[PDB]
Amino acid sequence: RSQSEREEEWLEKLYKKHGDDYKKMFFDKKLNIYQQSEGDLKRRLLRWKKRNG
Amino acid sequence: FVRAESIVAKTLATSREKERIKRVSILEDKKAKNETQHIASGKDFILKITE
Amino acid sequence: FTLAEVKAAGLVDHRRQNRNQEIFDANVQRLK
Amino acid sequence: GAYKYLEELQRKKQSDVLRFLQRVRVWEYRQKNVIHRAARPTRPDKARRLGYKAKQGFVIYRVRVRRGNRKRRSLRATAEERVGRRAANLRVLNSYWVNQDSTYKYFEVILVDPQHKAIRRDARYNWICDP
Amino acid sequence: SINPYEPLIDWFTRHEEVMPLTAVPEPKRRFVPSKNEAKRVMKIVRAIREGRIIPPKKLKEMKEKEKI
Amino acid sequence: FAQFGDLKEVRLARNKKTGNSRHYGFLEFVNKEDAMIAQESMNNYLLMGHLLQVR
Amino acid sequence: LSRYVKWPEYVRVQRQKKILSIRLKVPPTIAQFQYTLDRNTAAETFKLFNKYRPETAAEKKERLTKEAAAVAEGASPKPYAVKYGLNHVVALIENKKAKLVLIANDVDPIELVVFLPALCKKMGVPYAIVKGKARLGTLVNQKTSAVAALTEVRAEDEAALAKLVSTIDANFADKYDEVKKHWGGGILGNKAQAKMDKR
Amino acid sequence: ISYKKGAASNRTKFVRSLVREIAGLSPYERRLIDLIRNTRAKAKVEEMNNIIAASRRH
Amino acid sequence: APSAKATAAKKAVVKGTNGKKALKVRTSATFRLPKTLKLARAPKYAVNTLVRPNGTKKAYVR
RNA sequence: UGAACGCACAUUGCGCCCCUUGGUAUUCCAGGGGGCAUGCCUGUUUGAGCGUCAUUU
RNA sequence: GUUUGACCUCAAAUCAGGUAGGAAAGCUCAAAUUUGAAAUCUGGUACCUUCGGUGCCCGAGUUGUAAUUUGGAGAGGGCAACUUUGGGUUUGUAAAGUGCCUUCGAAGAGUCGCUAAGUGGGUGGUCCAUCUAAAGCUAAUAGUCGAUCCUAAGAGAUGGGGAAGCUCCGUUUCAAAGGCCUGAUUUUAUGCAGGCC
Repeated sequence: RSQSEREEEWLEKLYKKHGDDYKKMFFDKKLNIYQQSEGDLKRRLLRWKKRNG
Repeated sequence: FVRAESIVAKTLATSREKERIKRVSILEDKKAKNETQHIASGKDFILKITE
Repeated sequence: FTLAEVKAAGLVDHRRQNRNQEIFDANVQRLK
Repeated sequence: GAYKYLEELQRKKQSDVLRFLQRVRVWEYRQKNVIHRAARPTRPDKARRLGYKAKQGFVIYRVRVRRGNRKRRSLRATAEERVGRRAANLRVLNSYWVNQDSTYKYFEVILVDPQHKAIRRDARYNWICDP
Repeated sequence: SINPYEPLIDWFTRHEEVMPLTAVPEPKRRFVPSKNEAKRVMKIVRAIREGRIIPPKKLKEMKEKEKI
Repeated sequence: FAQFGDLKEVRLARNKKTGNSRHYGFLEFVNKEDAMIAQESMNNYLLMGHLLQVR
Repeated sequence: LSRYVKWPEYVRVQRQKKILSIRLKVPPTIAQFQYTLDRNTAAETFKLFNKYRPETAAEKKERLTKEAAAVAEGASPKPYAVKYGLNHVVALIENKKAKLVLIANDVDPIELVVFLPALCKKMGVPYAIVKGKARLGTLVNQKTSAVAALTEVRAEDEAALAKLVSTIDANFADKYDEVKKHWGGGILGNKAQAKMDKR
Repeated sequence: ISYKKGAASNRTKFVRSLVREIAGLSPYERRLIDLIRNTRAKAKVEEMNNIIAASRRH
Repeated sequence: APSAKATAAKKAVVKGTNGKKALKVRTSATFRLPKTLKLARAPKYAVNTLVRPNGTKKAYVR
């Protein structure tokens, strides 16, 4: 089960702006358009990192 | 019958237009007497609009 | 098997209830 | 939702509002044919409870039947059978009670059109298309 | 001795409710952008990429080239 | 208000230092029963974002 | 002779119902729907409500296709519109979210809206009975709409909505709240008032 | 036990009482109210008494 | 006697100067079904003779 | 022919609409082909009703 | 504005497409807002890989068509460094499942019994026991003589009404029951106006 292109770009932006700070990615109004909990962000970002490196 | 809103709107718009005309007339009077010291602009501009 | 019997077995009739311990244990063992 | 209020209101059939409305509506009904078509349900909440959907292929007929067991058998059954005979291309889904007199009882019958594609192509209602 | 047209008495609606009827929590879809529209937009994107839907710019281009 | 009957006096409150409406005034009708009609039809008139108060 | 043939049955019944509407002594809950907003208040209400008209199907489709075409090559505020639909508006009223509710006065199954003024007054929601269900549908893009509502308004029109609510409170609520609860429809005809009121 | 005998919801009682206040009174209930002012039956008379008490002050 | 123009002004404020009605005096004695457009169908898919006793016909052609 | 479908029928009687062909043929006559039942449903188009409304920048 | 236009109800067409006559296993709706977006559907038309699909268009529909839910509850959120994936090639920050925490949590009326209730109600047991009605699905020789034409007593469709029905009554009846005529082409610019019986 692989991610989509737009999701990968969104996670790209999140990682490049905040890194591993999930609390700031949770409270960001420009990148977290659909307000998503820290757990979901961490899980999706971990999948993205595992696929890329 | 004449509704109140028509009268109020006429008064307000005519008051605005009258002030516009007074300002234009004072500016032209100042330019005519070559008293262009405390005026906004002394140049006769023309704007050409074309599609 | 009642819902309690199926749940106790690690994973069917919704009308039946459990009120006897021996029958419940026998059904749980039967499921296992 | 608004259907709870309608259901609770229709449970008081001798109150001023419903008594007045029924008095006017029964006179209005008696001027039309015995079996006529309703433009829309008179009690949409009851139609929804009985399985009516506001989509193409759902029909409502109003029918009045004489009361009494004398002649000089259920009344609802006769009403539904007459309505179904009138519209032989549809199946009688349900029916409910709208009004009554000292002479007639008035019912509204919900029918479904099996040949319409809106009923054929949805799995929730294409059971009635089977013969 | 009984008036059949007595005025209505508002014995229940005269007392305002201070707070809503139910305590249902607010869904999360009322605070974030639409999801149904997101899916519909992505469906239109997929149709555009397959050539089934001509984009509006290309359509505007085609109506300025024939009608002469 | 001359369309509701003949008027006798119409005065408006203004600022003394600069002529500017104080947003209220008084006016008198020749017919007393004309004032009642003029009051019943404009007592809650929503005009230009204002609720006229005629009494 | 038989001159009745100058009217078809449907016209005759249609006018008989009109006569029965004003001759019968209607109960207060159905009588209250004859008291509607006046010309100025109704004209000012539809100027605010016409600025929040929902997008039509074509406009919404065009707006979504522009976004799709932008995405296919390579952060928005919440929308604002008038709320409609009977169940939706009723759910909004009992949650105390509607700022103003317009109720049509000509719903054919009148029992669909009889509880609405009472629910609006009990729940502390401003309401107004507006003449014309086909006019409420114009600002909804439907043929008819039984109700309409305003839940959220743009910050430019927040003052206008408050002023409209105050105007309706002064013109509609405080004016009719004593006669609203009286039986209506006791209008006497000339041939009847001449023989009863005079005698 | 089942939900069908749980309790009465706040919205449910609200709707029932609002419909009671709006619909009016059936003729025999008007007769009962007139009689009172001057298991099914017990419940109906208690409802009429509650209506009277609520109409008086609250 | 609240003048005469005060009543008209109140009616114009409240009603709005759209009262009068236009109707025809000479109505028809009997109402008939009006004529409407009746479209045409446009489908979507498609010598002296005598009879003889033996059940046949005989014709004399001169 | 028959549930039997243009109308009738104890007659093997009487019509209407569209296209096309042939005889002196724009008018007349004939031949050939295709249509015209009722109840109901969804939709299209054309309507009726002082039934309800709105209608001064 | 004596104008113009929205709806509502009722009509018509040899209108487009249809339909009737006769002979061993469990589940699904309604009832609580998608409101940050009627997300739903018939039909016409053009193509295609045609028991269907896609694009476009006219409509139905907010007096409610989709997704979600049916006490066996269920729903909105949060946490697992939890688990899973369709169609003849898949992908959308899409659709689900399990465990725990937290906030909530509707229920079928001329119906039960003249006409109701919601810790209600139905049925049983010598206070207790058991179910959840008034909604639904589910396998095992003639132009010329007659007929043909016309109406007579009468019979009998339509409109309407009765009857469980095979059918009966009623013959112009509270039926929108159909023909004809006139016009410079119809005064905010080429969308029929008036009249007769």
